Amino acid sequence: PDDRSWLEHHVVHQYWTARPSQFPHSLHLHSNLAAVWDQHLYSSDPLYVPDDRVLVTETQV
Amino acid sequence: LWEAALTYEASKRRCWERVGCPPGHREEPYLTEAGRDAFDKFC
Amino acid sequence: MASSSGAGAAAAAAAANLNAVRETMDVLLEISRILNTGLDMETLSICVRLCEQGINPEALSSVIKELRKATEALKAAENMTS
Amino acid sequence: MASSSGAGAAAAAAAANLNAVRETMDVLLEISRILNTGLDMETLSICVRLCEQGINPEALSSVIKELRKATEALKAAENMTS
Amino acid sequence: LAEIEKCIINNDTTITLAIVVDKLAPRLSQLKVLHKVFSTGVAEVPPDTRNVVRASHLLNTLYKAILEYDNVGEASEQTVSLLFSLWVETVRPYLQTVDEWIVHGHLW
Amino acid sequence: MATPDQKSPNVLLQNLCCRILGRSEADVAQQFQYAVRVIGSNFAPTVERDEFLVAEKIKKELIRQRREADAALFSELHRKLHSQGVLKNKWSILYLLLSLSEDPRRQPSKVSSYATLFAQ
Amino acid sequence: MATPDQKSPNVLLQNLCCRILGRSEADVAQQFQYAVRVIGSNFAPTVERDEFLVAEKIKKELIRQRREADAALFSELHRKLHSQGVLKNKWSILYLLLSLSEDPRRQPSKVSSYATLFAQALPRDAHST
Amino acid sequence: MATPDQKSPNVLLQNLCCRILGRSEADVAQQFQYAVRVIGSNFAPTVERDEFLVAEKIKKELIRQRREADAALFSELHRKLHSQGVLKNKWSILYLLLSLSEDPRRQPSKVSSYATLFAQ
Amino acid sequence: MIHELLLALSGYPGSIFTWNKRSGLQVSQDFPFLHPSETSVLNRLCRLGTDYIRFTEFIEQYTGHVQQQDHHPSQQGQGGLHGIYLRAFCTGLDSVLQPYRQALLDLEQEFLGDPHLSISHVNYFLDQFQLLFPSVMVVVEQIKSQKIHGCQILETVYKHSCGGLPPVRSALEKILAVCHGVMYKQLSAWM
Amino acid sequence: MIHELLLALSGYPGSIFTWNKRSGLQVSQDFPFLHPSETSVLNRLCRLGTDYIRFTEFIEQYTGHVQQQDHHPSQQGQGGLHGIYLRAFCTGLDSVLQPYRQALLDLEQEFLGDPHLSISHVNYFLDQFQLLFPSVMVVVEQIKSQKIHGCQILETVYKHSCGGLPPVRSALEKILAVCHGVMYKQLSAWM
Repeated sequence: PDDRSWLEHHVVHQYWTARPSQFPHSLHLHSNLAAVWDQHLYSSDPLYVPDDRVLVTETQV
Repeated sequence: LWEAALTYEASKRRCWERVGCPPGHREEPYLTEAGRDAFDKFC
Repeated sequence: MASSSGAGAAAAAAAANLNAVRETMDVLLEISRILNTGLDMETLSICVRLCEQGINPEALSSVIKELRKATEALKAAENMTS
Repeated sequence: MASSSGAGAAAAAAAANLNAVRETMDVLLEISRILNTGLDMETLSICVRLCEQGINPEALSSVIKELRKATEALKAAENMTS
Repeated sequence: LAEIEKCIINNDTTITLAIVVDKLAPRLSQLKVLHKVFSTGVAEVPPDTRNVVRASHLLNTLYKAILEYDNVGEASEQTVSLLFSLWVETVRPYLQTVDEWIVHGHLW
Repeated sequence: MATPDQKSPNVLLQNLCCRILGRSEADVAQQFQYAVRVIGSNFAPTVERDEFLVAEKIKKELIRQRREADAALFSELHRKLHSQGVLKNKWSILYLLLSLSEDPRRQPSKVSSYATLFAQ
Repeated sequence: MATPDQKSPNVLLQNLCCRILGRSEADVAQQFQYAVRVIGSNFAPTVERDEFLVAEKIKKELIRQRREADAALFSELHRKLHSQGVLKNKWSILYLLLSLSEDPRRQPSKVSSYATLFAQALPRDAHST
Repeated sequence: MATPDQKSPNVLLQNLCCRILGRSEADVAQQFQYAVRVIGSNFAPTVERDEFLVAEKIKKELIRQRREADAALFSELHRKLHSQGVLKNKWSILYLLLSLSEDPRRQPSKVSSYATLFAQ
Repeated sequence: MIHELLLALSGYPGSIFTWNKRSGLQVSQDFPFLHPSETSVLNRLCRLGTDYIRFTEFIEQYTGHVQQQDHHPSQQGQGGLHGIYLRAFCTGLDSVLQPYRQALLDLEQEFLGDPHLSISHVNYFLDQFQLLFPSVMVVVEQIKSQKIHGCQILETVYKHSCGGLPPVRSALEKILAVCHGVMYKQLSAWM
Repeated sequence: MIHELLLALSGYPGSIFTWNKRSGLQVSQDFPFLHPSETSVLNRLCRLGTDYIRFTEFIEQYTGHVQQQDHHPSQQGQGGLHGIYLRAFCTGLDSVLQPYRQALLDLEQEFLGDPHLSISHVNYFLDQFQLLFPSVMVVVEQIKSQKIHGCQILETVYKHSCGGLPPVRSALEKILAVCHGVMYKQLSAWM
């Protein structure tokens, strides 16, 4: 499974599987627009409960 | 040496999930499509 | 397994630096072309390395002008002898 | 006229949210009064935040009961020792 | 779609969703027109209609759609081609039945 | 992901201890620890995770306590809250409120001062 | 696979001469010697390491050539260059490029007058180099 | 005939903890300790030790979730499993499967982030 | 954010750019990552984006809907956009928006290329369309309000085609050329 | 897997694509390395493979066995598919799978040329056979179920030859031509 896991990490992440593939993305404002929007929303409404969002890749999408 | 290195080509693939180095990172297909060696590993 | 991640990232950083240098050199070449400087890629790269190597900008400019005059004189001599 | 659409909509949304929070707190207070829950506006807001964060109502009720019993015992002890 | 997937697989160039949408815009428009035409020709046909009646309604819908797309002009050229091919194919069984009746004198 | 500047669970638990005890957070440290322990304790699943079922249970409890007017008020407030859609966890809040409902006729069992004896 | 490293002035000058003259170093020995002699005693303490002056000079030259659009493009290129942290002596690079720049108008085939102005630049000599 | 090295239940449990957490076994040490504590604890007998009774209970539970098609499918799968005869402890596996069933209709009472405090 | 901005300009409203049926496309709220002057400039561009969105809505209204087979096709042109002239008008509008779509895609690609580009670069690049689109939107709204039908629509377009804006003049020339192609097809059939 | 998939389509079931006497060739289970949409595509391909496997089973059942010289050849026709028409039917089925085999070989060559190819290319390339095979399989299953015997099977094929699928029509024409060649040989002997 170790070689298979290494391939699975390198053959494109299981995000297409219901298993959450966390992928590294740039925190730049233009690149972290989802994260920046999450930060602004988190900052703006004290009644705002953050919904669970699945991060998907643009290529995957 | 800088000029020999200058003659290096790099991938035009960019993404809007990456901004600090948009030189591509090879999405690397998966579901069959990674080829015979990956299929053998899967088997 | 730990150690391999650093060398790969370093290599990627070096490649990105090379691509950035290439892009910068392309921009410089375009600037020269708009300015009609007449420098080629190899000559431009050599000049870039020389300036990066610490050549005095007044000295570098004078040397470049003298070298260009010498190259033009040599090309004129080659065309006159041909 | 172009520039105003973002801030004006943001302000209207904030005002609507404030009015909605006030209405929700009033409804919650009325429900608590009918149920004789004893919650105040500040306590109601704190409880709402806790519920929004996912606390189990059975767990929350057991925790509240234990905290209330400890608070009542501490007030009774302070009145008995004085 | 396969050509787009191949270009994605090569991964050499940044392909964005907007780029794909723009590439598919003519095909997406053709798909929308086809969807509307199909809905009118088939989906709008009541289920209990006789197969003959369903076919006749479809044929009349095809004729009217053909007129509409011919009036739509050059912008429908791909759609007009699609409709003409569709008409030829749909008449193929009908034209075959007509041919059999004319040649053999027997309506099969 | 709209995460309201929710002061940390520790601050909320400390504030709750201070509020319940009528002592400062520093004076409610044992009560704050108790609250943290209780919240950290594994609790059985709540009796009702259905907003409407919790509202109905609260109404039934109020009727059993001969608070029929309070039962109707609870049912109406629950209907209004459900239509309002302001609460994100209606089932949890409704279950909590039902569990916290008190019969005014049943004399609150005053936690004997004696509980303080074992703290020393 | 070349990593940037400081190479002796002789190697750079040899390669430069070879590419400029398009001949072997043996065929440019006299020119190489002359250039070496001139270059070998030339340090610029008087040059002000300020990109802004070079950019302004480039803009003025482009305007003189009726190339305001090209001046804007050059400004954008300079902005991009500043965005990249590859070059450290940008003032030197800009000065070299401007000095080696040849006017396409000199578009046309000549340039109207050369009334050099006192405008110029700074002398930096004020510092104890 | 060297029956594939089915690592002893302790090693299997460690691998399971690592797999469930998505961390290496070394990174799941607190979770591994919790698992070891649970496994060493005396567990009550399963509610049903009859393969057919357990299967019927599973079917009834699926029907209770308004999954009547799923209840029929469960009964059919149970019949097929009984006929296959591959499992030695049908009652235990059936009880486990019944215990692991989740109602899709019951809105998940989102486990407050506070539960993570005790995981360490 | 730039990708989100282009998506809003591409007709996908988001949390930053809200679409209002009455107001059109609008910035939904003040974002913490924008200076209020930057928010004002962005909304100023959002005015053009709103006009584009309204144009796209009109395009859907006049080309995206099936022509009702009302027995009298001449009256179909009045209430609903219908008629060969209506189809040509919608086609011309889509053709004129195609260059805008292309410019938006090029802008998206360029912004993906350089993370140091700002919204001011887009505002510069898109200003030509920020001037072009309002006049065509006014013309389309006038066409809708006057219920121009058949070749009488062509006459109105001709009157509008005589505008003074050279880019608007060229666009109206393209539209008029398409309408004249349709007219010439009808004339060919007649002759 | 693509080679494994073709082998399953070539009649070699594997761990992913299991052959079931009742279900035919089927994907054994959902695998974690495929998107559920990819799982659906795989299931469609396994449906095609199942149809191919069932066709191969029928081919073996009526052609794969040496003809037993049972003295009464007429009675062979009842229980087992038998008869010169039955042999012709099996031969036609094998000939129709021959073009399918050729297409599968071309797919194999393409996959050998490019290891990065995905299932979508195969699904595009194989869609013609994904449409062809179900209809021929239905026709063969109908022939088997109705116990069409002798030249009366030919009449059913003619009825089936009246199908609407041009490729199915052509395939049934080829099979009918082979059977008619045999029929004509018998008729020549008689005449």
